[PDB]
This record gives sequence, C-alpha cells and structure tokens, in this order.
Amino acid sequence: ISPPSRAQMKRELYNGTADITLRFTWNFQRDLAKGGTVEYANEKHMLALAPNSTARRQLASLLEGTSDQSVVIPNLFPKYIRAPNGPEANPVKQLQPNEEADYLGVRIQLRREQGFLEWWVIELQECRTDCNLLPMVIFSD
Amino acid sequence: IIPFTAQAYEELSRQFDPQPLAMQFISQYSPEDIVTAQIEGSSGALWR
Repeated sequence: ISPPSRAQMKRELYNGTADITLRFTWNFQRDLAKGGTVEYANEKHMLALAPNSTARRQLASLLEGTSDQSVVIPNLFPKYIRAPNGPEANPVKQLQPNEEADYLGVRIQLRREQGFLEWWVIELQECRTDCNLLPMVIFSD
Repeated sequence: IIPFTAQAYEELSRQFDPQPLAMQFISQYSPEDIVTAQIEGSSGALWR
C-alpha cells in the first residue's frame, strides 16, 4: 500500500470514520475445454469495516506497529458455494443459512516482522491448519 | 469508478457542446453510461 495511503488506511482503522470495502472476491476460474462460458465464477463478499470496531481496532494496532492482532471477521469465508459456468460465486443458501453469518469464521493476521517484512496470513477464528490452508468447498455445476 | 449521473452527463455534453461530434458522442451515450476513470496514481508498489 502506497505509504501516504497506508498511513490513511492506518488512520481509518485508527480513527477515520469510514467503511473499508473488504471485498472478498472468490474468483473460480475453471476451464473452457470441458465447457464453461464465463468459467471464472466470482463474488466480492464485502465486509464494510465499521469505523474502529473490534476488527478495525485490531487492525489499528496491526498497522500501528505490532503484528499480534487476530482481526475478527464475522463469519465471512463461504464454506459451500454453488458456482456455475457463469460469473457468480454465490454460496449455497440453507447450506449456509445466514450466508454472511453462516459462512466460516475467518481471521486475519498481518505479520510485520521487521527484519517491516509485512506478511499477511489468513487465519480462521478456529485455525487448526487454516492459517496456511483454509479448507472451504465449491459446489460446482 | 463513478457511473456518471444525468447531471454529470449534462456537464460533459455542455463542455464539449461547441464541437458537434464531441457533444454527440456524450449525448448519444445514455446517462449512467459514461463512466468516470478515476485511476489511482499512488504507488507503494515498488518496481522490479
């Protein structure tokens, strides 16, 4: 992130009352050999980041200097997606009833280990091995 | 990216109204058609 806008991103999470667009685009590029017009089935699962929420205060400290903040993203990792040959990664409703609150609790961890060496691990609220390998599912069509 | 509104479209059309074909392009394209290219210029991405 460009330094001035990184400081502005900081500020948003720090104070700036805005809602960061957390578009979790779930692009599913298939193929065209077996068919699949718009193979890439994509859906930006956005999470408007409430100004300085629990998640954004964790992100405030994340971008302040520390790298030990588990950012709570309220169940936003679709664990069952009815994707077809069109451009939509729409999750199965009922599989995930709330489908925004029944996806899968996802967490984020920026690992700025100055040596800032800013990495970014996508953890889970219950990360067992899903900090390096998140296992969701795509109900393909 | 800003989908230009009806009022915004009028502005562009009037800006280039002297030139007939310029205005024509804008006016012919339906409102909420002409989109705004607000391309980001800030970097951060160093180069390689």
